[PDB]
Amino acid sequence: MKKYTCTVCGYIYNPEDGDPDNGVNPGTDFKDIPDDWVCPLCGVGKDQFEEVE
Repeated sequence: MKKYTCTVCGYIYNPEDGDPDNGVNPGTDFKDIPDDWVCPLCGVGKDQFEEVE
């Protein structure tokens, strides 16, 4: 699974770690994160994230 980066602040979503404190379990692909989730550091929405190739 690919990492995604917040293009506003630089936070990296790593699917191996998830974001469990906000209900995103380890192993969750970015696309499957509920679409009301926001960056845990700066608070912007999923639409400001981009796939890390």
